[PDB]
Amino acid sequence: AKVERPANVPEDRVYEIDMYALNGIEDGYHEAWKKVQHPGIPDLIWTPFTGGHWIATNGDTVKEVYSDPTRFSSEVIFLPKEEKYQMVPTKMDPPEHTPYRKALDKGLNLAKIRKVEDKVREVASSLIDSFAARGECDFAAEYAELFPVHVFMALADLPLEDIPVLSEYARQMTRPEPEEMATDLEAGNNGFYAYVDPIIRARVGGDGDDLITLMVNSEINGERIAHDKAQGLISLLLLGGLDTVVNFLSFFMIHLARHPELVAELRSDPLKLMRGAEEMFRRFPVVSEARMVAKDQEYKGVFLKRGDMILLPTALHGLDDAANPEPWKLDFSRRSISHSTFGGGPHRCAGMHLARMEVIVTLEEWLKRIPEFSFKEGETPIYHSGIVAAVENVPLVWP
Ligand code: HEM
Repeated sequence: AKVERPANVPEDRVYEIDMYALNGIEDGYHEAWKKVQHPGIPDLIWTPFTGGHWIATNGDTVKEVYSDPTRFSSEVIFLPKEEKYQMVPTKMDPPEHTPYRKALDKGLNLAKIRKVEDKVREVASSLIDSFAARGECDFAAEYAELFPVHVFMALADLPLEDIPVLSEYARQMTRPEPEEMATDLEAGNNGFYAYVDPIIRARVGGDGDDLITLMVNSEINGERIAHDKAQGLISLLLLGGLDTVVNFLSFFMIHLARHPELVAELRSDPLKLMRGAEEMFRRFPVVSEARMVAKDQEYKGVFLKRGDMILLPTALHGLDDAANPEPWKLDFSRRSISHSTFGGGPHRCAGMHLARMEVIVTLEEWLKRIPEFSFKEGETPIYHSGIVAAVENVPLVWP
């Protein structure tokens, strides 16, 4: 399914790139995006796949497209253009976006995340305890996939024995399953809604500092937030911290499994581990959402029309050597860490302080128990591209 070239796309900007099926994806997600970003590639290219859209191809363009809601709107953020779930406020621009973002920040700000450290550490040390003694696990299935849900429960103050039902709804909400995932999506979305509904009402007026009470008792323009807007926000809190983290955790663990020497460095320098979370985010970005050109305008040599879509592969910032010299090296002494792994502008990831915390703590709790490890011989991870980079089959071994 290719669309005809529109009149505002010159011939020399056309590249045949399927964001869901990248040339070479089986050698890795980052490798495959980077093979797109050949030397001399124009800042903005265009593809007939996935509805036809432009793609920002370097750090400079990704940053700029991410950070000007006047020129590039969150009205449509997914490709292909199709959208029934608002997921507010991820599709609002300022000023609409702003009070919803303020509710989100009440649960996710840096000072708040500090106090949640011990619970996150308790999750990580628990998960790892399950298999430390074995000398083997599939990191993807036995840690990565389990960790974010477990963190949500602690953060939303939810009974741990509801993990099976929430995991099911998350599976349906994040990776739905022709051409009716409509039904699959709705099972996830509606089920989660029914699940949280009474906790929302019992937590109004409440004094807990969990995410649900925090969201439900928030104000939007002088009034307390609509019941359902609060449902939307809480659901967003669940999703946002799921798919990004599941996959991001596996990507760096794969890397560390294949770099025992880098493992020794971290293991020996606690503070260097702790201070190099940024470097990890630069090196393993996972998201490529989109912005909608908000109004006709000239940009990067071309004429964009209101309604055009620009894909923002965050991998093309972190791995851009115009931004970070020697971008393939995971360098914990890297002085200047330029990336858009969390996006930019007003929608810049609300979970970034949590994310940094989860990744550091995972890594500390990992090396306390498993100082040395490698990837199981004769195995290879399986990758997918799309909105969020996917990896599985991360069997790891240790003495
Ligand atoms: C590896 C970790 C993560 C990465 C790489 C990541 C990436 C991103 C990016 C790129 C965006 C911007 C989407 C856009 O508008 O284009 C975003 C938004 C968001 N993320 Fe994260 N994220 C991560 C972890 C988390 C976590 C742990 C949470 C916790 C709930 C979270 C919650 C959110 C929320 C609520 C938004 C919407 C913010 C807004 O639209 O104002 N994320 N994330």
